[PDB]
Amino acid sequence: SNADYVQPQLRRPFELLIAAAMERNPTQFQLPNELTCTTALPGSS
Amino acid sequence: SNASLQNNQPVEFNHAINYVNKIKNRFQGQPDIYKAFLEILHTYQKEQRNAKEAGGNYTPALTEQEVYAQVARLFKNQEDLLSEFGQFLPDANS
Repeated sequence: SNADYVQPQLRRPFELLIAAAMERNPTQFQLPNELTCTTALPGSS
Repeated sequence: SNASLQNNQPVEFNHAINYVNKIKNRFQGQPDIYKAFLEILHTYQKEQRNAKEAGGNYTPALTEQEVYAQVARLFKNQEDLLSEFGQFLPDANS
């Protein structure tokens, strides 16, 4: 390849931010969480 | 043999936790503002997903600059929140 040297990318600033948003919210990112079809309409507390 | 990274991102993640909490506390009472920002993240995650779906060769329509400018236009009056936000993309880092 052009760069066969594979390197993990832990340095993702948005990732821990959006993950934190995902944790501190009922994660309503239209992302199938778990058993989440009609469980949360306005979200949890 | 580990090599799986035992030291994850702790401080910036904990800062993010507090920041998201701070976002709520900052504009507590105005859902539209916080939701709009949340949709920004939602949109970027979508774009990032779509980009990496093509391996990463395909660039998304939402750029970091775009995002930040949207956030700055999103949260007005209180720049203190944006000041906190600056740590999630510090100009000092290349």
